Amino acid sequence: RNAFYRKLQNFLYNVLERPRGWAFIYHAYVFLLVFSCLVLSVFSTIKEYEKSSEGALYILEIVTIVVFGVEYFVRIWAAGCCCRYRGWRGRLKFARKPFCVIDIMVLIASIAVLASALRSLRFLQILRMIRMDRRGGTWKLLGSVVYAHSKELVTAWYIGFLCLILASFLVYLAEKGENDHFDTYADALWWGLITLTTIGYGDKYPQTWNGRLLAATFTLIGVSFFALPAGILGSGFALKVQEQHRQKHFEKRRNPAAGLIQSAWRFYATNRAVCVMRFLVSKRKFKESLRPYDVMDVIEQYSAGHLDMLSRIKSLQSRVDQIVGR
Amino acid sequence: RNAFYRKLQNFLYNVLERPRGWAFIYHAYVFLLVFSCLVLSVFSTIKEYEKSSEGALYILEIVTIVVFGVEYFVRIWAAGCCCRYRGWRGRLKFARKPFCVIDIMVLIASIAVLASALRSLRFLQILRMIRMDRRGGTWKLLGSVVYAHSKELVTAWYIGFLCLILASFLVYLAEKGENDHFDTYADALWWGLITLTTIGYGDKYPQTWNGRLLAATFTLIGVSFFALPAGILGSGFALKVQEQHRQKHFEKRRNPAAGLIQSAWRFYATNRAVCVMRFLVSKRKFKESLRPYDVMDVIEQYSAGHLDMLSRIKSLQSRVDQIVGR
Amino acid sequence: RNAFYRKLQNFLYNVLERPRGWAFIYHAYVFLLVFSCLVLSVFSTIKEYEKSSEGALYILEIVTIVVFGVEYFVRIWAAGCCCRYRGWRGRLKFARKPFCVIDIMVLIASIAVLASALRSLRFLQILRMIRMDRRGGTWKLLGSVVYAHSKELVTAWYIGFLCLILASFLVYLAEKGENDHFDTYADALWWGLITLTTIGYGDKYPQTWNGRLLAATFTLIGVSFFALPAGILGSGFALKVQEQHRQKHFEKRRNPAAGLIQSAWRFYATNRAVCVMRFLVSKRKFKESLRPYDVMDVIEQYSAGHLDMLSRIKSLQSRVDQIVGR
Amino acid sequence: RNAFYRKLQNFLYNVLERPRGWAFIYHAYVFLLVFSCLVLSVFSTIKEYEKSSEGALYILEIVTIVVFGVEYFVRIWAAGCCCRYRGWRGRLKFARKPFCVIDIMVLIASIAVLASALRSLRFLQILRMIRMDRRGGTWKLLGSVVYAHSKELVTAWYIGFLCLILASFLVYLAEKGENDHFDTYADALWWGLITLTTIGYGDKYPQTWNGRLLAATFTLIGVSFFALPAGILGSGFALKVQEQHRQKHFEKRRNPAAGLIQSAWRFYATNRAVCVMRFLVSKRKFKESLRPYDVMDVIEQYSAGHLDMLSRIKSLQSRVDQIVGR
Amino acid sequence: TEEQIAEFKEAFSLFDKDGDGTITTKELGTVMRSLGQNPTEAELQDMINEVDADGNGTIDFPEFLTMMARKMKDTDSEEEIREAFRVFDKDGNGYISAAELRHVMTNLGEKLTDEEVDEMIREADIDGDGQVNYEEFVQMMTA
Amino acid sequence: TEEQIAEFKEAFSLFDKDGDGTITTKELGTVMRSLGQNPTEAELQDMINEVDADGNGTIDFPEFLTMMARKMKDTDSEEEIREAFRVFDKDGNGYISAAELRHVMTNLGEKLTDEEVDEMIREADIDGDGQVNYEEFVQMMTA
Amino acid sequence: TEEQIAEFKEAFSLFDKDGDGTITTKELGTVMRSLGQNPTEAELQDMINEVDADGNGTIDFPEFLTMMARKMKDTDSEEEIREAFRVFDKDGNGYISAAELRHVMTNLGEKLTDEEVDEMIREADIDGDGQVNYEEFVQMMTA
Amino acid sequence: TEEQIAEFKEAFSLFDKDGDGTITTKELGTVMRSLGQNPTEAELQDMINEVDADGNGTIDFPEFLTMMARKMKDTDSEEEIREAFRVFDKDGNGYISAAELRHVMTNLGEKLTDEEVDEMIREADIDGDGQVNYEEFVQMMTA
Ligand SMILES: C=C(C)[C@@H]1CCC(C)=C[C@H]1c1c(O)cc(CCCCC)cc1O
Ligand SMILES: C=C(C)[C@@H]1CCC(C)=C[C@H]1c1c(O)cc(CCCCC)cc1O
Ligand SMILES: C=C(C)[C@@H]1CCC(C)=C[C@H]1c1c(O)cc(CCCCC)cc1O
Ligand SMILES: C=C(C)[C@@H]1CCC(C)=C[C@H]1c1c(O)cc(CCCCC)cc1O
Ligand SMILES: C=C(C)[C@@H]1CCC(C)=C[C@H]1c1c(O)cc(CCCCC)cc1O
Ligand SMILES: C=C(C)[C@@H]1CCC(C)=C[C@H]1c1c(O)cc(CCCCC)cc1O
Ligand SMILES: C=C(C)[C@@H]1CCC(C)=C[C@H]1c1c(O)cc(CCCCC)cc1O
Repeated sequence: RNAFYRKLQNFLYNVLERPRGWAFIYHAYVFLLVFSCLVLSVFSTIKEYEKSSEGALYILEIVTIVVFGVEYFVRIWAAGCCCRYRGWRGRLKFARKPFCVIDIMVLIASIAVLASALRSLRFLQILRMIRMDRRGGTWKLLGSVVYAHSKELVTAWYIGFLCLILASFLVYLAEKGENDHFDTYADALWWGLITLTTIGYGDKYPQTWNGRLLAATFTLIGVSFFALPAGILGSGFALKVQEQHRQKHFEKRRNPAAGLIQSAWRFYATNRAVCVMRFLVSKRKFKESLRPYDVMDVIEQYSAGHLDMLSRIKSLQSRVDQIVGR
Repeated sequence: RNAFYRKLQNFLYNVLERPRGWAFIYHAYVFLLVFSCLVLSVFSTIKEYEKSSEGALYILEIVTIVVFGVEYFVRIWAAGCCCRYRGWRGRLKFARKPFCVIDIMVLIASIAVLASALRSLRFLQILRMIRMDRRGGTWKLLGSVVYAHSKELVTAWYIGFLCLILASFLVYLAEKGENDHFDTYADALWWGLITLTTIGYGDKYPQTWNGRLLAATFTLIGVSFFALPAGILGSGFALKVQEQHRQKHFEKRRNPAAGLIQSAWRFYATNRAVCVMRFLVSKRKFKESLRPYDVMDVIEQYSAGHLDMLSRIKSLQSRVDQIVGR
Repeated sequence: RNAFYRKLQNFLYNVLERPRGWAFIYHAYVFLLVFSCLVLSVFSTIKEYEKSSEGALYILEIVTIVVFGVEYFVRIWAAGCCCRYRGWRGRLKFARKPFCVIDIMVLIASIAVLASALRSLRFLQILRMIRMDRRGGTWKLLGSVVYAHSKELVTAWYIGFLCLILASFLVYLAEKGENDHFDTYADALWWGLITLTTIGYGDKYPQTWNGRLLAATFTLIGVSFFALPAGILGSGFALKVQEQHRQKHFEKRRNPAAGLIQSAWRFYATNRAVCVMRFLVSKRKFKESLRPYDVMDVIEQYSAGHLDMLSRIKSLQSRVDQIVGR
Repeated sequence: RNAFYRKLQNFLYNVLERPRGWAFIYHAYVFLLVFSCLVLSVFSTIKEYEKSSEGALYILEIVTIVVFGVEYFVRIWAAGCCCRYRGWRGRLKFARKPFCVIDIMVLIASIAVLASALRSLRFLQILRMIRMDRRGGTWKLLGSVVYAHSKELVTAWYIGFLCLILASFLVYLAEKGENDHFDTYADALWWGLITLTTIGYGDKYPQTWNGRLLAATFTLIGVSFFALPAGILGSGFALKVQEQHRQKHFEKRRNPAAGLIQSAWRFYATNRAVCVMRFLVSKRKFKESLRPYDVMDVIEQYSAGHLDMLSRIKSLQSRVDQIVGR
Repeated sequence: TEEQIAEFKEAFSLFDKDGDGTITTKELGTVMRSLGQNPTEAELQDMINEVDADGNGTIDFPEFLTMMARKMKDTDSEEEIREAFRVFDKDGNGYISAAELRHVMTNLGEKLTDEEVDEMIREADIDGDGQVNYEEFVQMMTA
Repeated sequence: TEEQIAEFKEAFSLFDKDGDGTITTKELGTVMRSLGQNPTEAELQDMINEVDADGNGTIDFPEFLTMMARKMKDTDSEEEIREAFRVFDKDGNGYISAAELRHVMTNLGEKLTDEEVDEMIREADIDGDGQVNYEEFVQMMTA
Repeated sequence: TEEQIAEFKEAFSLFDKDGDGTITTKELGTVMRSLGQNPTEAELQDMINEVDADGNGTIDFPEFLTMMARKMKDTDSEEEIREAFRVFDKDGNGYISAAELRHVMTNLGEKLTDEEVDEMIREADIDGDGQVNYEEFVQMMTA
Repeated sequence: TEEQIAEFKEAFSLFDKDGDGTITTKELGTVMRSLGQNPTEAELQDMINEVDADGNGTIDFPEFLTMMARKMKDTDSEEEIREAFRVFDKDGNGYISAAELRHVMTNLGEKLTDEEVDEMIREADIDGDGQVNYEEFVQMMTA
């Protein structure tokens, strides 16, 4: 059953590691489980329901222990599919992966906690919550979209901060005496931040009509400047998704790769100028196909087609001229 | 008048079922009607206006019964236009449609209620409000746009939740003693959720300056992370609408369909390899026209044009070479 | 000086009617003026500053009357530039324009008011504020963008309304007894609307922990559904602006127009089948240039180029075949 | 070491003036420094921490003095890289730059303040904060995006203002008597502005059920109209960034420039019709490459290719016709 | 009238060379080539699409009479020519300058002989102001 | 059956001119050209991939028998034909008018002879209402 | 001057082969082909619109003299050449390296003979630092 | 070594037919055509760009020796080979099936003779599992 064993091992590795479809459902389950623990912790804080919260939390934590331990061991076993993790040394290197190290250490620390330990339990719960990512994908995506719009976010922050400072100062001037809310410029700054973000507690609000007019005038644009980052990032995310959907179809990374591997094999077997030159050529084509993944490839295709057709027309001209001479 | 009868029946079916233009106006009317009922129910809750609210609601409910009954019977009668619903069995199957079943059962339940029944009346009103969709179109559209951006929404939720947890914890630490609002970490979590969403009741707000500084620092990014989903989904919806408008014009689904039907007829009449293989080919063209509905078709068109042109140029080269040899 | 007189008249007509550049500055001035009046009216309401507000408002109103009267007469005079408004009958028809009628009638009503008249003054001020549009451009733009996204706005409203109703009902159930805020389902509906819009007065908020948990769970998605329309419309507006900028350059409406005018003149002079057929053809080209104004024209251009090149290649094939036969 | 000296001078000029990569890190540092000073000023306002805040602020201000002075002198020295600023007169002109003048004058004013001077210190701190831009880049970007969408923002403002006025008036009518919040129409206007922006202090809110219904009906659309500008500008910023990313690759500004410089040199050496006309032609090509930077260039490329191919086909037709005659 | 129908029949016979009452595109192309200009395949396909009222690629004589019955006023073609003129009215004042008018007539779209544009300046310029109008001009063509 | 396999072998030998059991694109092109129509490189290659179940560019006799084994009902080709007819059902009522049907057959897609469309009107029009149905029709082709 | 006008008239007669004062595109093409380089229809048409100040496709002698009245300083072409040089100034320091300069001259845009780039290096190297400037250089060309 | 430099000089002389030490693209094209297949203009220009380290369109002998000095391990081309194999690794398990491997070698990119792919299946398949690995394989090519 070695074939069936290998099939099962590959399926387990795929579901535990990067999944594609219904495999994600499993993760959801475990995620909910760990999420549940987190929620129960919060409930343990309320003294009204602390007893029942802790009673459920103990068994939920032990269940988390069992699930995470079995998942970790299954992941270690299923790491054999990839070549880089084979045998004692290979699987030891696999356990050397940062997230596998995090998983094993959190498992052991939680086990020890089972054997004021509550704070450690809460910290471990949040630690597993953050480890749920397992790849940094969310952070990578957010950082990419933010850095792409770094100039826009910076200008939004700069102008919004200037608006906040100026509006807070003017309202403070208009409300310094006739209102205890704006006793100090720090209070006015707190008010300005709370309003321009549109949180608006109501603990501080202008009461003098001059202050009200100034606050109206400034918030009317400050709220927009403060809401700008949300819109900028949302539009950036949507455009990134749309372009990913469009680029999902082209699949123009195939021929350069085959050429690259063939040329590398030929040059390796050579051991000459043509072989090495062609290897460099094929690597060049490989990476030049890697980069664009966009409409620049299409413009390159138009340029190639047009220049080729022009060359064929020049050949036509030569042929017709020579025929006329004949 | 069978021709006029059939024309009227088709018009009724079109207006009752999927309409296109001014037919929608009728739906608006009925929608308003049912909506009005819902509103009156709410007004019946206010003890100040309960008597008049119920007095109007009785007649409005009877009117709703009349309208829905006549509409249901007219829909059943007009279902004859489509072939699938003809005769006793055909119309029985039409009534087997899930939304027709819902309509008939809600009608029957409401009339029975007419003959603490108020709660059943409210539930039936909301039931007809939800049934007003009649197709799941809104749910389908929302699900499509959400699933398209599933990664973006998930990262937004993950980072926003981490920001919520961290900000609530830090503000709780900075306000645990000197403020009764943040008595328990659950209270701090409630505060964090209310502010980061920018609802900001003001029932809980930081009062210690350390708490105020921490809340400012964290909300300044938390509000953006919490507003992200709205912007992401709005941009996704707008882009989907724009691409639908663009794709509304191409109309490149005609020739493959004609080829498919013609080849299917030919293969049916065959009863051979050529006809069956051409039927498969025409089906292939049909589906391959079905899929793209986007610029990928245009890139395919460029590829086809370029390869055909190159073939013609090769033919030219052969001809000119042979003429030179001639 | 009739030439200079006509130049000045055309300049006045352009600045008063649809302007392009710095002409708009003039409008801003007058707009500010009328806007100022509106503001003063509000200030007249505050009894603390009623006397000074009214004292300034009388002068500002007389100034508004002077400015609007002189502007109206200058507009009537400058209407002579267009052919449709020439002479007694032409200028009478020009005054028949709906906004000119509104302007003259508001001017007359205001002067009469000058000779509880305050309410009429406020209504006239808001009337001139709305008339400031003079074309319906803002309403036309908003309606266009809304109707383009009608399906998306409708689904957003439907799902957000369902979320509002359900969340309000559940919070009402969880807070009916232990909180006087949610005394009646109408109060819960008011709370739900105020929170899901993120206005969050704080006059009503959940206080029972079950109510708080339910409110958190529901608002976390309700706020997004309620903020959706803003994002959808913002993205639609931005995309419309971007496509307008792109389409501003093509200017492919020239040759069809020249052909249309030439063919119309030829057919008029004919008084035959060729002339009328060409007139219809040129009108067809005119409208077909009118419609696309988008990338569909570009795809049509690709199709035309490809089919023409195919025809030339077929001629090539015929020529080479005949040469081979020769 | 003059070569190394010049390399260091150019590196210093690049990092101080427009940087590209890790040079920005330095700016961040100095920015934080100045920002820190600003924050300390706010802390000096709180009487609870005024003493420590001032004690740290004096040191931080002296540190800012040192850093800005050394940076200014290093910038003046490194200005030698550019040709326009060489020698006494060149560097004097460099100091004539508006931001260099601002820097030197703020440095001197701060030095003098070191030797109620607190207000001057705060104003100087905000002055250096604003001078941190050093180029107007943020203002330029915001103005560009705003002016591009001027029509959209104006319609949003107009419709939102009409909604604000109407909703405030109707709620005032429905709440004039039975609520002291809406004592005067100015109070109702303040309420309307605070809610439609979704700031929602809660200091004023409708309490009569007619007022609550009217407020619900109007805010349901007013909040969207007020949030529109944020979404419009966010989408505009995202689209601008996307188009900048796309246009970053084409790099089609090279050949026209080389032609322009070569033709200018030829025309200068001429001292004739051909050279001057070619100089004008090359300038024309230079600016015509400058303008599009968009897909209009691509449509021009398609037009050029198609017309060229058609010309080649006409030559083909002439050749084949003459061969047939031969 | 009887003579009107007779001349329409003569025109159709000259057009429909086949004589079966089913006029084809090639006949129109050939007769037009006789008239002087070469029509394109797309031009003729649009022509047949416009004239045809049945959808079989040929026009019967009654259809030809019906399309001939449409006069300048009857066709209600006013909006199209007005909007075309506004497209040319680069100033938008309701009048078009003689220089630009002649340049467009003789250099844009279908280049038009100097005789036709001379006739335009002759007839349309009732006022002779150079800023020749097009609304009254198109109105008198409609009449 | 034995005769069925014999006739399939005869057809394959006619197709696979080489006789080695590896039918190629050129053989399909030549045989179809014999049948009357010229096939394109894209057409023939797509034919080959659709028929092929191994991925070497040639089809063995067992694969040929397997593809012949699929009948109209077995292939479950219903959805495609129904949706194509709906695409043609410009009214969407479930019936297609005779005029539009004949126009599409004789003027769209693959040009179909008047005989085939005549056979369609003959067989599909069980009720003879002119508004021929495409559901019972496809049901009878499936059966 | 009188001799200036005489030589300009000689140049125009050489250009305007017709001699009617209406220089056409074909005349420029032919005379400059005699000068050596092959033009394009777009090239010569752009030439004509750039030189034309009337809008009829032909240039009269007064227009030719007027366009020749624009000297290097008068044309105010400073900004264009400065921005082009900045475009080449990949470092942006205000000086362009000699190697890159020669490479661009002899390998980019219009292929310029080694003699012209040699003249550039000769005249522009007032300081002879290799990192030739393009501001003082363009300044002396302006002067 | 001395013999290594001698054989490099022989190869360069066979390549640089001119013998002036400035190898041109045409010489590469001619010698390669001698080797059997035709190079394209873009192919050769990319080749010269990759090999050239000066920027004049010709390669001197020291540059040729320098580019020959780069070994498979020295070039550090590992990442490219691994990512290409992953691109082919449709399953991504670290191993590539023999059938897909041979199909890709003999049917994709540069058509590769059956001998080369046979050599791959021979040398690379140390374990002979059919699911041949590409990581250890590229390691041994690197070594
Ligand atoms: C630079 C921003 C953000 C724009 C443009 C400049 C001005 C005039 C307003 C901003 C703005 C609002 O801040 C709010 C609205 C909504 C209606 C406001 C009711 C008076 C529109 C609106 O354009
Ligand atoms: C670290 C973040 C995310 C932001 C952005 C970067 C900077 C330098 C500070 C944070 C920040 C505050 O933490 C506080 C304020 C205003 C003070 C509020 C009044 C008590 C502004 C302010 O941008
Ligand atoms: C990761 C997000 C969401 C961005 C980028 C990181 C930082 C510096 C801030 C966020 C942000 C705000 O959260 C708010 C504003 C508006 C003005 C704030 C006034 C200090 C701008 C602004 O870029
Ligand atoms: C089911 C929805 C829609 C959301 C998203 C998915 C998850 C697992 C829970 C919901 C949710 C809460 O229901 C509550 C909180 C915070 C607790 C609030 C403090 C009382 C976060 C939180 O994401
Ligand atoms: C259907 C909507 C609107 C999405 C998708 C479904 C779910 C899981 C949440 C919505 C949503 C939020 O409503 C809010 C956030 C911000 C962080 C929330 C903190 C727990 C993200 C976030 O995806
Ligand atoms: C006319 C507008 C613009 C909206 C949208 C269309 C519909 C039918 C009603 C309006 C509206 C309310 O006027 C009130 C509610 C909830 C009641 C609030 C609780 C007192 C929802 C609600 O959609
Ligand atoms: C002109 C705008 C802004 C649209 C279109 C007209 C109407 C019906 C509503 C607006 C709108 C909301 O203002 C709010 C929602 C969210 C749910 C509201 C709950 C009743 C949807 C929603 O389309």
